Amino acid sequence: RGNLMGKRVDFSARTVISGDPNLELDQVGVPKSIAKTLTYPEVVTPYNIDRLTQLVRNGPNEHPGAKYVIRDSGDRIDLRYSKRAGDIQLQYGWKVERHIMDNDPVLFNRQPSLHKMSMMAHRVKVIPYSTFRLNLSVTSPYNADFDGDEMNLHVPQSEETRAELSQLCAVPLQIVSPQSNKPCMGIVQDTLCGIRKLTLRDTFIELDQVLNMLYWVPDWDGVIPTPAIIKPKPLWSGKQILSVAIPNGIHLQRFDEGTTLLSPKDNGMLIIDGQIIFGVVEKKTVGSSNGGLIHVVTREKGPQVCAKLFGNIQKVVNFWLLHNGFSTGIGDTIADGPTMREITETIAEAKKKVLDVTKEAQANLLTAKHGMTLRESFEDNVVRFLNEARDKAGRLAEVNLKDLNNVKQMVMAGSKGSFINIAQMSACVGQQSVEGKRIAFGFVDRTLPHFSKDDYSPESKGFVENSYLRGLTPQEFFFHAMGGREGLIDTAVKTAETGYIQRRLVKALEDIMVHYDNTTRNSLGNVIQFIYGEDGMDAAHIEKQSLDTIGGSDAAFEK
Amino acid sequence: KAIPKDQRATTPYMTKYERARILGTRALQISMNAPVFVDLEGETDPLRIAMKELAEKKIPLVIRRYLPDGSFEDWSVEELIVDL
Amino acid sequence: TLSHLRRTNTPIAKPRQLHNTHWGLVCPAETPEGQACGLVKNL
Amino acid sequence: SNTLFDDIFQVSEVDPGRYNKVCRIEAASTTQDQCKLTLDINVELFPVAAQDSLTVTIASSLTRSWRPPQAGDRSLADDYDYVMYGTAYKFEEVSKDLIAVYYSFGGLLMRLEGNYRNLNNLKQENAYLLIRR
Amino acid sequence: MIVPVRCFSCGKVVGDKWESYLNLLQEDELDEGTALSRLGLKRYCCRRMILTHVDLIEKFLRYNP
Amino acid sequence: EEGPQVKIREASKDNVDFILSNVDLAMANSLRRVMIAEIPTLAIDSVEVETNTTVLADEFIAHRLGLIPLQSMDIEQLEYSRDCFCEDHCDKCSVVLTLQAFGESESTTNVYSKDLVIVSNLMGRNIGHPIIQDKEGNGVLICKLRKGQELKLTCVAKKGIAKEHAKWGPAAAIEFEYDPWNKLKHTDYWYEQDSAKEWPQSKNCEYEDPPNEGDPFDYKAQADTFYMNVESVGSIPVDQVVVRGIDTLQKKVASILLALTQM
Amino acid sequence: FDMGGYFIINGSEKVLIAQERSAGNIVQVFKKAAPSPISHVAEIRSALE
Amino acid sequence: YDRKVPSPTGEYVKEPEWVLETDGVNLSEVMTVPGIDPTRIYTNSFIDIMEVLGIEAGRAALYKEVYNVIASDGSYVNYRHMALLVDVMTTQGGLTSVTRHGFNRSNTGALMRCSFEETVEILFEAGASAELDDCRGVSENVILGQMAPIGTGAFDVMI
Amino acid sequence: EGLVEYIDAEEEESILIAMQPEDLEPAEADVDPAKRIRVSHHATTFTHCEIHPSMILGVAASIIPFPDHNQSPRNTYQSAMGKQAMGVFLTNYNVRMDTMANILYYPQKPLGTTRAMEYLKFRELPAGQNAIVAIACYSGY
Amino acid sequence: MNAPDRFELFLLGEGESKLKIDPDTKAPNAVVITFEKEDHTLGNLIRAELLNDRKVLFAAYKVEHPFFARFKLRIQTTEGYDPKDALKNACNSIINKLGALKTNFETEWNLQTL
Amino acid sequence: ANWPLPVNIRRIIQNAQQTFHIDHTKPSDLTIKDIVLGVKDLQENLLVLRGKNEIIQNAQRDAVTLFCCLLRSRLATRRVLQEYRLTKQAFDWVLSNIEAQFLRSVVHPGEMVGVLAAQSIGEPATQMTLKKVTSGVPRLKEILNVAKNMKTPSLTVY
Amino acid sequence: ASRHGQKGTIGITYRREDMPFTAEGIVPDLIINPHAIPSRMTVAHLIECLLSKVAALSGNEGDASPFTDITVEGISKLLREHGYQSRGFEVMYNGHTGKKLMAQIFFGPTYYQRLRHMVDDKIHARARGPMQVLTRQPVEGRSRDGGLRFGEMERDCMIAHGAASFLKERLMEASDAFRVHICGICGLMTVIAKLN
RNA sequence: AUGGAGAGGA
Ligand SMILES: [Mg+2]
Ligand SMILES: [Zn+2]
Ligand SMILES: [Zn+2]
Ligand SMILES: [Zn+2]
Repeated sequence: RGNLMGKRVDFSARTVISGDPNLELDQVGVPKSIAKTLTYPEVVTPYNIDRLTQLVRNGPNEHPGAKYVIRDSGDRIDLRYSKRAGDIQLQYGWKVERHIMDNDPVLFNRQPSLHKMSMMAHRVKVIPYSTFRLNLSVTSPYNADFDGDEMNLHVPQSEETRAELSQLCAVPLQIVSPQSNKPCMGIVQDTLCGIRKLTLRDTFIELDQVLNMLYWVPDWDGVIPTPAIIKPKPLWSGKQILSVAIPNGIHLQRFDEGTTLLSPKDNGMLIIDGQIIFGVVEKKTVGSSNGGLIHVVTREKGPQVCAKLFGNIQKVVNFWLLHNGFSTGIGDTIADGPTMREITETIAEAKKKVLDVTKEAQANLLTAKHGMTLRESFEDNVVRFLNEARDKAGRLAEVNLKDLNNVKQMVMAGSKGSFINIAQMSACVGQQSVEGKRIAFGFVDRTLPHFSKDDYSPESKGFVENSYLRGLTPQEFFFHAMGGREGLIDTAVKTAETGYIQRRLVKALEDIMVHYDNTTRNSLGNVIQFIYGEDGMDAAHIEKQSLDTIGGSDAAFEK
Repeated sequence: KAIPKDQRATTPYMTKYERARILGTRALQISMNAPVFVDLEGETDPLRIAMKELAEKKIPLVIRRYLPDGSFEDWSVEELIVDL
Repeated sequence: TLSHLRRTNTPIAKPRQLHNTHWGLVCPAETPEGQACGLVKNL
Repeated sequence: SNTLFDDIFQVSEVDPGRYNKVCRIEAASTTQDQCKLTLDINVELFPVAAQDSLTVTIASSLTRSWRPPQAGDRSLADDYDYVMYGTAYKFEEVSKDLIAVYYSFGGLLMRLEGNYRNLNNLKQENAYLLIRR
Repeated sequence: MIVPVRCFSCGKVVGDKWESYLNLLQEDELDEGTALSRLGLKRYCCRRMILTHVDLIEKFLRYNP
Repeated sequence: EEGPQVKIREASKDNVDFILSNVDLAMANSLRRVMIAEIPTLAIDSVEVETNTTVLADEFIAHRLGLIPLQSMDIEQLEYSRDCFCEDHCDKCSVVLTLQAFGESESTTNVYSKDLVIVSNLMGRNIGHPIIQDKEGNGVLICKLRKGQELKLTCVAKKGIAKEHAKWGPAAAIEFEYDPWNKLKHTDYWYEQDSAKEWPQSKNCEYEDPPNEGDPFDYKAQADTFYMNVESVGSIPVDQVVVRGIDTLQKKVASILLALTQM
Repeated sequence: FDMGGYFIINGSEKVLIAQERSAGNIVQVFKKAAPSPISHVAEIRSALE
Repeated sequence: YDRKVPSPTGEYVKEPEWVLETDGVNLSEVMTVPGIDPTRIYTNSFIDIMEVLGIEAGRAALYKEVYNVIASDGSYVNYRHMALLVDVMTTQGGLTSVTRHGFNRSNTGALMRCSFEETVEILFEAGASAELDDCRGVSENVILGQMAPIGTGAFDVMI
Repeated sequence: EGLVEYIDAEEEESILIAMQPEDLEPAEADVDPAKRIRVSHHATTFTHCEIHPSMILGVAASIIPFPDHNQSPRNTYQSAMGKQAMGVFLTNYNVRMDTMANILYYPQKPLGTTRAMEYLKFRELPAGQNAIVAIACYSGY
Repeated sequence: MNAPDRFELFLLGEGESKLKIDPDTKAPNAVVITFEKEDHTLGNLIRAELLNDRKVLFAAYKVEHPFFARFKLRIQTTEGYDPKDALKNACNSIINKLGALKTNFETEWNLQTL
Repeated sequence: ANWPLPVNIRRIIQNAQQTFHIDHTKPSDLTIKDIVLGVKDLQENLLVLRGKNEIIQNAQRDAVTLFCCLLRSRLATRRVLQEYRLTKQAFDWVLSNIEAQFLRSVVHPGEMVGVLAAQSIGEPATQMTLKKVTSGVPRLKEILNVAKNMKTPSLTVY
Repeated sequence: ASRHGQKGTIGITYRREDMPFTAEGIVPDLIINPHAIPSRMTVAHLIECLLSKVAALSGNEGDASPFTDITVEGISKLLREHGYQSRGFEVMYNGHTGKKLMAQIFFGPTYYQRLRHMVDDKIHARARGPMQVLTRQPVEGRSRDGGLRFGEMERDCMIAHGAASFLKERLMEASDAFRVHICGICGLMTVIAKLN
């Protein structure tokens, strides 16, 4: 299980990774020094020679070069020594370990591997600086960030091993993934916070810029599109240009919760033929979503057309975004004078609602809910009395955050951030829980030696009435400290249990492949399914599609 | 056992694996300067040849498929349709 | 160097939980993740 | 290479639906009581007040990379203040003898309602909109 | 560990100003916010350059050989 | 004269505060980039250490010497060492200098840039004098020495640009602002109640008119009048950072034009 | 500033990490599981200080 | 509970019912009760179901369960994986576990089950029974360092 | 003189500790909305009041500025990291000899300090620079 | 360690010329000038000046990857105007503005004291 | 009604009333026969399982059954001509397409699915983290353990 | 990494010109994405910064002590007294163009530390080299010019994709291959290979 | 080169 099923191996490498906006989706930024070390045996062939004898000439430490040349006898000319390394006549047949080059096919990898996608194929763009670089989008299938992650890379060594890489494992071939019969790669952070930005109706772009963006899309046909506005000035809308990155025959249709072929809220999303007609672009569209633009452009146009889609949407949005810019300040976590006063009362009532329940229950007037104690239904009550207060105060803050608030903007864009992220920051942080129940009586019948015994009130049992913006008090803090920890503890234990689940899960099914009678079996020929998935189909090419026989009136059906 | 040119359930569509492995096997042979069966239209990459060799169905390999009972089916890269 | 001189080890029923009593004796924040999270502490 | 519709309108609503540079316009036609308009107007370029009356056209006329001026020495179907180019996306039966069209000048949309613009307002990629005075 | 010659961010020469900074505090006895302003360090990146610096060198000299 | 219109409004040895009238932003800007990091200067670019029994280590002083400001006035009659036909440095392209100090006193012997000493033949050029704005007359503070502590150096200074490392940066801090009350609406101001009571006026506001509410947005107006101030590290006098700034931008614009003719 | 509390062994500074254990000579009652014959248990870790 | 069900008139309309929920499991006696719809009663114990309502219906709850753990978490996994996993457990007759007691017991090649948990003993008794190895398993050709019958190596290539 | 006492958990159990000496025991009787909301004086018994809450923290934690304006787990990360934050680890690095030793070229006393950095000798031997941080999306690098 | 020298930011290497000029296959009368060893300093200002030139259809620039000092300026001009000439005048104009910016400043610097 | 199914029909439709540029005020040229009868013998070659014998062929009628409820519901005569006024050549395509787009979707023999079905279940289990039911990782742990000893057993009566 | 879990690696370096600038001529030493801010609610960071600006300006030290009455408001009222927008905002101008940034930027001094782990302590690459004695498998660790482990779990991944020849190749010509000899009879390695 | 412990990264 350690020297046969999983061996240590040659032609490998690893380094810190950093992301790269002007790198292609299927590309792997490989620093020059690694590129200098990893080889691919190439056989001397009438076609290549001239580029090959050149690669010998260059020697083993100036990029497009080589170490070792292998001959008839199968001897091994080392090119860092050898009296004949600035010489050598390349006979047909011989092998010529060469530096790994631009547009080779390499296997790129992050651990822990838990996918097909955790091992992709890439094309090697070689670069300066010591990091592997990758396209932001190739983030999810690898589960990378740049908080310090390292990544592996493996290099084929036969012509067929290369085939198998670029014909099966290549990133664009993985874009639409069998897992959730949806695609797995999207548009993230800036691109996604900027594409929303660019796109809202109020974003107008004048000539000088509209020329540069257009240039920026590599697949520009070199035809300025007519401006939406021709009047007092000519301007082009946000939507207007980005639409130049969207290839042709791409029709997309969404509609959201208020949306009527006029999108007053600029709701939803209609794309008639490579051009967007209404609605703000954002995740639901350009995400890793089901109906999304990526899902379509893949099936409709191709894999590699949609590989280069990530490229073009980014090259343009990035650029735009570079020049409008985007921040977050503690200004963005302040909320209205009255909204602060108005939030505090909104807590102060959940405060007298607990009081009044405890006041009630202590006088034995609390009815025990069926199948639970008096003690239990009072607990269940008070918790749902302070959660309904966090949410009520958090809402009351979310409603005050005007459209111009940078946090509320990444929430609309869906780049990072949630509701609760606001609720806690600007409003109040809410109850702290451990073991499932609110903060324990660790000390005899109290929580901290700063309280009396038998204090079931909100504060004493671990409600954090304050916001991260106002600041937690010493207890509030230590209570938070307790929860926080119970987190880390499972996130530590959670993941060890998991990677074991996976390990059997894998080891159980292992040998199940679809056989040439389209049947599903193991090594013995014991059938498991008689048609894979009960329908014969590969998950990659499946899609959500409404069956409009099922719903509707008996009448309206006939009609 | 056998299994004659008739009575065959096996997909007359080329499995990506079949193809990826033909494209490789040819891309092997080619790279070791075996002769090439189409006019290299300014192409010299031993693999990007084999794709042109395959788009023009001039690859003389027989995919021998295998059914669980031990029996098997032959198919030329001729009969085989490359859709993908 | 300071922190590493003030450290607690605990070998081997839920001892990772910051227990109420640690208040002002053990540091509520300082501790390693994964491995022996909440088993190792700092005064 | 010619016009496609023509009419004077009377604006009865302005909407800065949390936008600074755009507004949604709810105007009616002087003349035909089977007609109304809904349009997004760049109010930072050409301010539209309520109680205003505006003259609206279509045309499709006066497609290769947009040229700058130098047309500052060329004729231009504009004796107008404010002009837009767009695409038509839906054509709707509101039953009757009543019909509506939908325009996107890159996101600033339009709703137009009537009947004589049957044989007059094609299913087309073309469509300018010219507002004056 | 001695004054930075020149502030990082803004680029101006600050090194020549350490001595005069100490003196404007210690002897004329002004508050640090005045001393830094009198030395003409008006930008706040060129300011922190000096206020934040810690002259460790003095502890280092203290060792013998 | 014909085009762009400079009005100096505050001038010192180290600050030129000037309106610049009638220019493209594109030009008003690209001037600044050049003033930051494209006009040549001279600063230490090779240090050879003979002895260093100081607290500070070898490459740490080596580095500190770099940042030491050198009079780069006639810098334009000094060659780039990579260009010049010698081998390593010479008296056409390099200014050698020497730092010598040894502790004598019981009370911290200092090392100042004033202690540096020209050693190359200047050949009349007004070059490589450690520049000292210091009021008591001793620039920077290189290093400190104990009783028995020696340091013996030989810095060869060369010609360089802030592109090739911000030690050769001749400028420092370049203030730059246009259109005081966002008349062009080139920013959207983040506000909480009142954009204008929350965001403060920059002194530049006096020199342009109010916006007069009732006036509708000026769409066709463009970028004019750019309020700047170049500070100077002092290796080149203020005026000459701007004049040379103008010149070298002009220069490297010109060499595109030349570049065509060769083709 | 060197604050001590370590030892020097073969040139390397080794630090003794406080080992935490369960205190001796103390009474503890432990409710004991579903399938046990013993419902509660009283236990003393008895050692001479 | 809510339940989408037909109005006579056709359209699917919202018909709310009363549903009862239990701590503890005896099915052998709760469906044989009067009053309850015994065509719909459900236990989160798929291991009960199995011995009560049959292996095949056992499958459906073993899945529905796996499906709930996923989907409840926010995710969606396509049917066919959880189908295969479930099928795999279900098709030996009983509920073969995903542990050294379940799947690793079943008669499949020795070298294979060997590369899971009971590494040494698996070979011991498999070296006693004089077991013969298929050599069609993934794991084993990996161990033999040859081309394992997988995608690329499912077929065979000749002239 | 008996104004201060030594308490272990076992004994802790039988006493009532105040938090703020100040706000937690004069009389009772406006309030800048900006200041956080605190419970109250509640229960009057206090055997012995706390020295200062900040003391609940360890050597690594008392480095973090406003660590009470921070979602807990974060402080824990910062706590294992400051232990890998390059700086001056002793003034005698020249003389000492170690397999690996890194020192910052220009340590800086942070601009925002915990009151307990004073005792931690941090201002005197810091690891970190007071760098000018722009929070913005720039080129997206 | 893999980092390139800084002098690769304005010094041309072996075989590299200051500009290559290519035919843009997309449009007619259209040129894509690469610009080894320069940046936004120059590119930005030529594109913005290549615009007031009333005889120009299209002017844009772009720093492909900022690991490298290089950028592509593309210009499309009218029927008759050759883009090179559109550049030619676009630069001459810049030089003349600057030639006059200089004298004007100089004149003003001279009247001030201190 | 919303279910996973091969070949997105609606977008083959959009890509027909786009590709042939089709007006909504001019008559078709389809016979009630073209529609109805093509629809019936497109079906017949949506081949998943091939075998020419009784059992296999009865597996085929079952492996397609659910795709075809859609197929028929979207290629039904009143819908074709009234909702998306197709022409006889444009329809011939929309029919021709659907078949090629289908045949692509069939699983390739080789497709090592075990390893695939594990990871697809194992990976989103890894991203599971935190009213009284056993749920999340601990639950999934019971399930796969075939846990006799389960922490929330429960009936749900109707 | 700053001072509150907010960690990160340099992706690129921009000289002082390419960088955005405040009107008074200042530049940032460091830009970090506003995306590491809403979902770790690292809010101390944002305050710190705002406080650290006023300290550097006013010329005193900032009291970021935990349980105090120091408010973002009192800190703000302070930065206002001092000339800037009281939330750390400051109109910047894009480096390349000079064109005012449309959004204003949060911009302060922020105590920021430099952790160990620098790239060229990690950057490792192997392509042939030493083997263990026992297994003919390659030796562990980058300090011994080692090799990267094609893990059990990553062998899973190559099985998924269908890559059969690569799975074998990363398991034969990399790592160890070996040519043993077999007895047609018994079926063991007991054959005496007397090769040649 | 082998065995054995501890800290650390994602
Ligand atoms: Mg990470
Ligand atoms: Zn500064
Ligand atoms: Zn010389
Ligand atoms: Zn034998």
